[PDB]
Amino acid sequence: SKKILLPEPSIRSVMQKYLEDRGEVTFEKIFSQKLGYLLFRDFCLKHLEEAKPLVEFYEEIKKYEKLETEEERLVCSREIFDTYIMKELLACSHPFSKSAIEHVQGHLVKKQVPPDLFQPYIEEICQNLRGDVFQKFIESDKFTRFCQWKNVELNIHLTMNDFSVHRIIGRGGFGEVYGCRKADTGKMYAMKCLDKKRIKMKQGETLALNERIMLSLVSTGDCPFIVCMSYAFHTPDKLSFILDLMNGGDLHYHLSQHGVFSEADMRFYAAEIILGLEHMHNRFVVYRDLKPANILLDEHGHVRISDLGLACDFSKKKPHASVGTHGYMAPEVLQKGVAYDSSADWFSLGCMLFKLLRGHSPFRQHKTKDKHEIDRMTLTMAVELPDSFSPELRSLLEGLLQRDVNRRLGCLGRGAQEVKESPFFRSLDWQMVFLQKYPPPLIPPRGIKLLDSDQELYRNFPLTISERWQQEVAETVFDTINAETDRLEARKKTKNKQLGHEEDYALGKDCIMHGYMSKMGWQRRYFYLFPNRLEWRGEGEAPQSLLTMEEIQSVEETQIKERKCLLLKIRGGKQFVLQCDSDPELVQWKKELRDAYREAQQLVQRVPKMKNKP
Amino acid sequence: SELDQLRQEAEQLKNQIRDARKACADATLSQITNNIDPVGRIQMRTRRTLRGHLAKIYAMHWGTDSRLLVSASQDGKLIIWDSYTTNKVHAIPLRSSWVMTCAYAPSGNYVACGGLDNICSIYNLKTREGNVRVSRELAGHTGYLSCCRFLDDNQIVTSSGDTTCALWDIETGQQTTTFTGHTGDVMSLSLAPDTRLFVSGACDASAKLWDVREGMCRQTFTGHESDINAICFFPNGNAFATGSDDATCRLFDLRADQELMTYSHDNIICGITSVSFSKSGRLLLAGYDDFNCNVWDALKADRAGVLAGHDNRVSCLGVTDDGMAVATGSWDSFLKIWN
Amino acid sequence: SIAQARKLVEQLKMEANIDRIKVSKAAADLMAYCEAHAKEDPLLTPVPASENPFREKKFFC
Repeated sequence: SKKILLPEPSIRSVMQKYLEDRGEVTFEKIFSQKLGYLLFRDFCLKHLEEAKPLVEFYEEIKKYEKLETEEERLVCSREIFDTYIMKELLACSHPFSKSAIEHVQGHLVKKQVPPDLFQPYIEEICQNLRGDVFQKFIESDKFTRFCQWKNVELNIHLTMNDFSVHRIIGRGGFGEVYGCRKADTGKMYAMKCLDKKRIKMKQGETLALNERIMLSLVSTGDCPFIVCMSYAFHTPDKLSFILDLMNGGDLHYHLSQHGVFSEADMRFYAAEIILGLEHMHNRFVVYRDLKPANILLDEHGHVRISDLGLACDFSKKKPHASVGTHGYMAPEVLQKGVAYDSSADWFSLGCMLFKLLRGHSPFRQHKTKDKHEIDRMTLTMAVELPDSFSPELRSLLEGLLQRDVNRRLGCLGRGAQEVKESPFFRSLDWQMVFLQKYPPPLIPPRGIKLLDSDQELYRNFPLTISERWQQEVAETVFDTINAETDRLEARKKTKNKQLGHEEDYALGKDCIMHGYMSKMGWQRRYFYLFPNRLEWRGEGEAPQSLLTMEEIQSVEETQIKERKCLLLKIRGGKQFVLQCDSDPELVQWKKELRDAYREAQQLVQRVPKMKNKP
Repeated sequence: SELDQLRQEAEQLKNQIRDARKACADATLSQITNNIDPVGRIQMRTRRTLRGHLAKIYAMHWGTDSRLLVSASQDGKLIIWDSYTTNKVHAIPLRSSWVMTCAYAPSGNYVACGGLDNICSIYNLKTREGNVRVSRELAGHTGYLSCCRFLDDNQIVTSSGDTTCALWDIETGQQTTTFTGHTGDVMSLSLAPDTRLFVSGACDASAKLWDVREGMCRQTFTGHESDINAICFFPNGNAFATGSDDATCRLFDLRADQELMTYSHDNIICGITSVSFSKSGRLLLAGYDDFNCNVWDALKADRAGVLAGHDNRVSCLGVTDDGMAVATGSWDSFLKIWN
Repeated sequence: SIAQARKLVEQLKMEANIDRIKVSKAAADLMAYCEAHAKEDPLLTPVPASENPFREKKFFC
């Protein structure tokens, strides 16, 4: 089938060690993953009485943060205080500090209720959950379930069969954008394909490479106003970016049909593009290619900034090259050998906003290829504004379009916050712009050369973005699959009682690790690794065969026909092959088998009864 | 310095000891026994194969009923067998994989085992709730458990890689007496019939005679050129045997305070792992790393027979109290009973 | 090592002060023991097969 199936709970033994090795079994790391949180709260809300009112209180605050108006906040702040503070306290059940109580009360009495009013309680809640509570969580099924899910995540190898293509929705110069649905879950995505034959022909590897690296820097944080990536992967012939879907077409196309926009309509797009820019600049990325064609619409008319090919990471070294479309570049950018940063986009924006309002770039006066005239008008003509413009808009454009960086908007002060505080936007509430709640002005209508010294340029290209995958799963199959696999296991538990269940063979000894793998003589058996041997069994028996650590000479990873396996060399000149079900499993058996035998042989060598002699 | 005004004292006292013994050495056992009839060709055969361990067997021990035995294996289990049938009375999964030894208590109520855990763990074979469970974990030693033997249900003597032996009180869970003296890992021990004395064998190449109640080394026997791996009392309690990595067994006498005999042959080059006597003491059975057990004429020093039926080291063996049968344990993972 | 040589001395003091016997007596007595118990040793003096658990014994208790 094409559906998600979780590994059996015994996968814990292997995954738990995999995560501990990487320091991923900590409250912070688990609590801040979507699926870790969801599993952590279920444990707290249903299976531990002391932790219920901490999670309840926490989620009540997180709801409080998102409330939009002050009348709403005044009301909910009181409910939270009566319920989770005065009640617990009167019931002698309030494990929070003296200062914590007085922070909220000192504010509530003065009717001052900002979103972050309860932040001190966030910290102390985490403190109360991070210790004993968190360890009891590690003991439980819910952590086992985290492991089952985490196993799937770390095992993703995406292809084409893992997607269902519907329709084409674009041609690039290197490839073509498609519309698809990921079979796993049902989530709708766009698929940007590129061809390595074309890329090689049109010499744009650095352009292809840059986009993958720049998309990973952008695609954390679930930003509404950037087309973001969940995945990337290779095939022998093509690269794929699985990006957010946008059916609505681009603003260059809609500027064509609709014609120049109202001042109030440009403001909507402006607002949105600005939050898209705030995102990349917070993460030290300058786009450098802001324009109408690079802004996509969804089916409701909301917008996202698109192709990231020409974007730049300025965290370490600031760029000086002239890059971008000629009518929307900043004076810094054009200047040969001069460094710049987030400043470049703010001018570009200024140009794109003027574009939408009047049909052309402020510095373009119907000249097509004569780029130079656009560049000298950018550097001399401080552009001229029609009377028709508003004075609110006049100063925003003037601010954005100052030639000197020491003067312009979003540059000398506080980045995007300075643009948002222009009088042009004074009507707006940027929390609403962010939550995409302002109504959009336009709703779209009805729709031969390849070497091996080139393939290695595209290793490390495959990528999965944890935050992205977990979100997809949480918003689709998660709940039903949890209940489904709960149902299986309870009947597997019920099965074994009648068939004489193994009062588990791993318990009460010194077993290091256990789990399924397959061997040859494939043959799928369950393995138990002990400090001095590796046992295994079929189902319904105890282990009636084994391998000792003493006789293992090496543990190599080796390819068994397009498949990676372990190759234990053995003293007799004998070879033993093992295949796992997932990369984590593999990686952890290689590691644990190597450490076990090296350590075992070190011991036996010390013991005169056990070592071998002449 | 001072030290070499008593290191000479030590090496002067070692000569007086030689002298006293050299003055007792008027004849040899070989000379005294030269007249008696040879034992003839002892040709025993394998009458059972005990099949259950998944890896090397490191130690075996008959129970006093000459019927049940315990065996400790690399697979991390003890198995108690009923040799008359081949059935298993118990499979005991141990907490540590690294077991090296095991012992059966005289009463039949307990077994002991230990290894690189450095712990002698005691197992109650008749719980007042009908199960087999660890009833004590004797911790104290600072090296591995090499051998151990019950005196009764409440006392046990252990030998360790830390160079000491000790008598334990099983309920107290502590060393009631410590036996220090050896300069190398102690590999084996045997209790005298009366259980008043006991002898140990160690990698310092010496065996020592100990007093249980007093906690003192009475006598020290040298002669081996390499580790002693196994040791065993002669049935009357006045002599004992040892097996060593030097390819020899030797017989020592307590009252003569010296070595009576060496059992060896130019063709036997590998080392001895284990030893015991037939019921009368006339035969000395010995296990070897060459995969055989040899049967020696204890009194004449001739090789009477060979037990050849293991495909790896013979790690351990034992003759039943009733003299009926010999058990051999092997690295090949089987025990065989011969007779 | 200072006190270690002293413990070594008074250990040898004991070891050297037991009264011993000649080997001739030692070997005689061993030899005597073997002869006295030879008839009771089934690896020297076979029992009837019907009495041996590992040959032909059929009843067991």
